[PDB]
Amino acid sequence: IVGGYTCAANSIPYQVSLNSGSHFCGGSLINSQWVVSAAHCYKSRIQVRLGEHNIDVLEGNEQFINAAKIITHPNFNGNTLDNDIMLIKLSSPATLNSRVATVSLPRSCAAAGTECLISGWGNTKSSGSSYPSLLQCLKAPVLSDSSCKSSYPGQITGNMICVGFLEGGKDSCQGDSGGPVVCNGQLQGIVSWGYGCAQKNKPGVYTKVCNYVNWIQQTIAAN
Ligand SMILES: *[B]1(O[C]C2=[C][C]=C(C([N])=[N+])[C]=[C]2)O[C][C]O1
Ligand SMILES: [Ca+2]
Repeated sequence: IVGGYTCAANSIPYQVSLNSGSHFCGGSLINSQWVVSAAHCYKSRIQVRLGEHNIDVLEGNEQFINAAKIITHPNFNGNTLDNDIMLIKLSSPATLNSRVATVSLPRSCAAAGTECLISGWGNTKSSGSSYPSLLQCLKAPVLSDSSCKSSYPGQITGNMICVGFLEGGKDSCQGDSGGPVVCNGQLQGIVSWGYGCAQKNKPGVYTKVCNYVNWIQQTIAAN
């Protein structure tokens, strides 16, 4: 997260880290057994780390639960990042408390201008790299599908939303991929792609979660 602030510890209780020896993507807890993330974050072994703030220090809220099942969207395109969504079933249910909670799935798509909260342990610099220990947060509005298309001509499917600041300086970045964008208490985005990070006219592009409610609830019911 570039141009953010450090979240209050555990104020984002649905944020997970996906760990493959180290943090490589984010994800969101949507059921005691299920995390949603981006299909481009797929690996055959993932340990899910819940209740993190400092991913470099054990603070005693952490639950480390390996993935039992990892299901990419059947139509995920590795090239255009269309349908950039996957589900991860945990090998045991996460205990839900104040520090580990679910986030609702959307009941409608969000309007342009809706304030959202974006989080992760991705890079914090627009120039070079600094990967933080502490979970970063960013308040950011949903952008118009028109404004998102003008930023990226012919690259935005209907399964994509822009969220951010056309001016630059405030965006997610590499290592936030797969993590949440939550607006009015609903998971509306998954950190997907962008041309660099926090550049002028290149806002973050996010998978549009309100297109996928049927697919998610089906995969859960079947597995
Ligand atoms: B991600 O990184 C991809 C990424 C995430 C966010 C932006 C952005 N908002 N400008 C750009 C690229 O995927 C694999 C590792 O983290
Ligand atoms: Ca920790």
